[PDB]
Amino acid sequence: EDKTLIKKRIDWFCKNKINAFSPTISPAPKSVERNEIESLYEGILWFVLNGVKEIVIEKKYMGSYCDIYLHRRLEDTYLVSRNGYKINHLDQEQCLRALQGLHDRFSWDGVELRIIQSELMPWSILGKGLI
Amino acid sequence: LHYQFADREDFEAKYPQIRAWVDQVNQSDEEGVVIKPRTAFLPGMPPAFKVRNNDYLTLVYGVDFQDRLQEQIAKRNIKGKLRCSINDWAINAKLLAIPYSELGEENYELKNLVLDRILGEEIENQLDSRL
Amino acid sequence: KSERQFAEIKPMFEAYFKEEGLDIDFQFTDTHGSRMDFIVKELGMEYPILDIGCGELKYYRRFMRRNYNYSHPYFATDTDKSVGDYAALLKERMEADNLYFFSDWTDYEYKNPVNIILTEVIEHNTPEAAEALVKHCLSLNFHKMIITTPNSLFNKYYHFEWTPQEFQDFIRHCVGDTSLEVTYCGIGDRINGETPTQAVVITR
Amino acid sequence: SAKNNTHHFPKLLILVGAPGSGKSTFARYFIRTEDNWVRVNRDDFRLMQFGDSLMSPFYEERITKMVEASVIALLKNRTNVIIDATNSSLRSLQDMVHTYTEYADISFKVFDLPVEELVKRCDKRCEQTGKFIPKSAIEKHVTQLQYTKEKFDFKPIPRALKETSLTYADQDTSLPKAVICDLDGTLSLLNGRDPYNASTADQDLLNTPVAMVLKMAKQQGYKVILLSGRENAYREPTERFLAKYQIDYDLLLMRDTNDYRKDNIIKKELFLEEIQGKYFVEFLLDDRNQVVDMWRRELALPCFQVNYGDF
Amino acid sequence: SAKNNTHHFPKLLILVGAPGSGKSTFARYFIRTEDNWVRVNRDDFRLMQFGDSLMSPFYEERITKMVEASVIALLKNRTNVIIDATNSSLRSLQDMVHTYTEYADISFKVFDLPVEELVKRCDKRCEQTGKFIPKSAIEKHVTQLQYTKEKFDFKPIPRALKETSLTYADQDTSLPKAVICDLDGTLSLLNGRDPYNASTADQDLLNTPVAMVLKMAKQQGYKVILLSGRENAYREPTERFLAKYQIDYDLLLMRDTNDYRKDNIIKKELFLEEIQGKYFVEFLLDDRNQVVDMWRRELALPCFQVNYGDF
Ligand SMILES: [Mg+2]
Ligand SMILES: [Mg+2]
Repeated sequence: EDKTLIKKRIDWFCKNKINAFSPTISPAPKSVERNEIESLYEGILWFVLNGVKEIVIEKKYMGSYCDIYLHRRLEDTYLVSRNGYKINHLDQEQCLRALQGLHDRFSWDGVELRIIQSELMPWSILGKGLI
Repeated sequence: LHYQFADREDFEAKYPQIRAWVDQVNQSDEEGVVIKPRTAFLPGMPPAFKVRNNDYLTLVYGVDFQDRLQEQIAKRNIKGKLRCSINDWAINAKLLAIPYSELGEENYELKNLVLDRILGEEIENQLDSRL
Repeated sequence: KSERQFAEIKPMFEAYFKEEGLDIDFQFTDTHGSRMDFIVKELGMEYPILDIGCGELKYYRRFMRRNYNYSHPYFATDTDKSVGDYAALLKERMEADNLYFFSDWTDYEYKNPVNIILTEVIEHNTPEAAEALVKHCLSLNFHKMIITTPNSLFNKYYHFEWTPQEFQDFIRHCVGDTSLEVTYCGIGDRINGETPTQAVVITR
Repeated sequence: SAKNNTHHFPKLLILVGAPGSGKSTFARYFIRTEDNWVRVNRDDFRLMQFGDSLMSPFYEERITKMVEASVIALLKNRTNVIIDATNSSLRSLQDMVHTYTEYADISFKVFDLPVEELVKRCDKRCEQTGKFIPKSAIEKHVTQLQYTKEKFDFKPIPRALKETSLTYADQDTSLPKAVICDLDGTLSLLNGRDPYNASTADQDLLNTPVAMVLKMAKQQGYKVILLSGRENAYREPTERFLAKYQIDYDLLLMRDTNDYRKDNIIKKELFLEEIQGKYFVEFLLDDRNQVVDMWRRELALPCFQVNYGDF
Repeated sequence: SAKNNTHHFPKLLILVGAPGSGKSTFARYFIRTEDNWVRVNRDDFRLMQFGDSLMSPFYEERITKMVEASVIALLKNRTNVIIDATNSSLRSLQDMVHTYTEYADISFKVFDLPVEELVKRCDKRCEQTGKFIPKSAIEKHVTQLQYTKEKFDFKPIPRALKETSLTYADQDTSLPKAVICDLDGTLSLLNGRDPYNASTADQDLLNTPVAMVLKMAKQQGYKVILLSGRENAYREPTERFLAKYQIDYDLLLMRDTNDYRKDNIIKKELFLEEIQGKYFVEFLLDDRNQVVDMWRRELALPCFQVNYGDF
């Protein structure tokens, strides 16, 4: 929280051309009734009573959250973490190769870059997260 | 999964199906399940609610988890994490709304938006670590 | 945690070593804190002080204890240019005040008497370079100077490190035939008459 | 030394740009990450008067006297100040540097971005709230900078203090030497008396050091002139006071009874009708702020202030 | 007479009330319908700093120096100020009357509203803007008033100039008589020289009138003591200047070379080590504000200010 560290962190957030930043995600409300501390039921219900009736349910995967700055020129693609951080400490080609499965899913007609929220596997290679 | 409910008692009816489905999300890969609204960003809404299966929770909370359940449940309080998850996403909307072209070391609206996010990281970091 | 918790336990420890040959006199404050007390006690508040190798200015923040009423300037040098920046960062006003930092000895022009603190600075550069510094200080208009270096005969309980003989020969070469009063004493826990840091009080 | 005595002073930062150029938005990030800084802002002063935008020429000059009184109060307190440039021109930009450079190292950041999407960020700042800024009013501003950008360097203006070379009025040295001394609050200490009711000045107290300048001034060629703002009605509680304290004097000049004009101008008028050109004043001894300015600034004489005025 | 020369002074209206009691809403109608009035408001100073409510002790302290700098600048200008009371707690409310009573006829309007109509417009307000005031912080305030309401009448309290009677320190009169004189800006007009680089001071100009005070005081028992904040390094362009003008003196005291502390505190230290107990000071002649404040306020000596300080 030292002013000079925040400042330079941000300076770098700006140079590295980062344009997004993850949220933390809350568990669903507990249900004492249903004897569970994060309740599937009470969670979707919460959305309902708040006027949201159209919802999705993905599977959360054991991995690190990363934002892929998927440049059309696949050489140019870099990664940023749950914080405002360029992911450089990885061999940019093994990374890029795994990233190419993805790359070929798009029409890149006048599209220079797609910013994509993703999980990296295993949680191992990047940070550790729970270890 | 994709669902639109319309009224809270439609929700009641399809719950047991939805409950049965996430019930199978149990393999070593999976933190559990996540619940998002169809629209990714809405006013005052959180991006998601996680609902972690008992096996994964056992890892965040420790091996005595089931034996200590009513305890932990009573201790559980998401009201603060939920607020940050909500504000956090609201920042991201604004960060994304900033044009990629304009990202740079003197976009002092971007610099503000970030400092904001950074501050809210220091806040959300003091919360119950197991959320 | 307290000095009267300590006072009650000290006899027990001393006795333990007495039947192991060793005549130990324990002190509560760490070795550094003993040093700081000795100097402050010895130098007092009456002349402005010159803190050579002042580092993080820990000696500065001691003389500015409100209790003491330091009614003088306070001169400081470190050749280490990271300290360089720190001092200049109290032209943030955080207190200039009476600080005067200098890294070039030709920028120190005060001609009235000072007291001089040279703590553990003479072994974070060479003995030839130590002589050069000490010899300079003894030329200056000073009242008391205190020089502090470890006593190597103590290192047996764990740049260069000097013995009491080695240190006393160093002071003699630097004072030469000038007319000073030179006094030695140990600082810190005293095992068989030997302490972990040794000191001089040179007086005009 | 001078090489080696260097002094440090608060910074004043001036934000020059047309509206929409990110003056505020920058300051918002600035005072949060740099350290000894308070922002002063004209608009926010308007809101105190419940004005949304530009108000009466009344409020407006008054709003200013508050703004500079604040920027200076902060600067004097060795606290750094950031402000939006006022008019964004040239000459008000000078008025600023004039007013404030005694007090701080002045520096500038210009926000010079184009007129057509200065409108595209002024027309997205003017619908969160209300407002409107015509692409006329914003247009006065973009070029007004462009001319003053052209004839003024926006690089630092280090604290310039400036001494007024003290030059006294030219007195005809042929005249006799004399010193002039005030009464109320200078030679005669009121001690709870009424300022305006000088009827009990016969029981005032004596400001000894001043008395001792007059008692010494006459032990030399000096003639001692007493010049009081006391109504002439009270002249014998006065030369009772004078006699009581061995304060001998040549000439007692006093306010016409029932005059009541402010005591600056009746003392100055007295000086010209009763003293000027007819005596030689070495120096004057007075006390009240208002009057000292008068002697010093208007008539350019040596005037020694004995205690505090500011009334 | 005196009964009929009467003077009038600006009004200060202080608005005493709980948050929600309609303090603002009154001022909005007041400064629009009454005539010579400007509002000062603390919250708005916060907004300048981009904080919505209650900030760092840092900002908050400074904001006060701004508020007071503003109320007074306005008051001095013969302009009426309406301001919200800082609290209801008697002593901050007293602190206000201290601060501003030299300057204006103070008056008060209390906004005494019952506790639950105060929440019912605090929770209709706190839907309006972002702010919030709980049903805790309102009531420390509502009852706080009902107590300080009881032990103070919100009576008008007309302008008070309190004349700190000029009382000098008590000196041993048997000691020798002496006058003390500053150099830079007092006996020596530095005239475009560097303030701090006094190496060329043998070509300064003579403040002729001060010289004629020293030249007169030495024509009596007075020892003439010069006490300059100039470095002793520059002592020989200095007694070059002095002899040049036959300004003979008994004792020249100067600043230790390489000292560099504020020039008041080295002069005070200079005064006590070298003058006190050994002399009787009739009066002193200095120039710089900081230093005259020292002499007068810290040491209670007669000090005659020769020209303008404020540097
Ligand atoms: Mg007067
Ligand atoms: Mg001066």
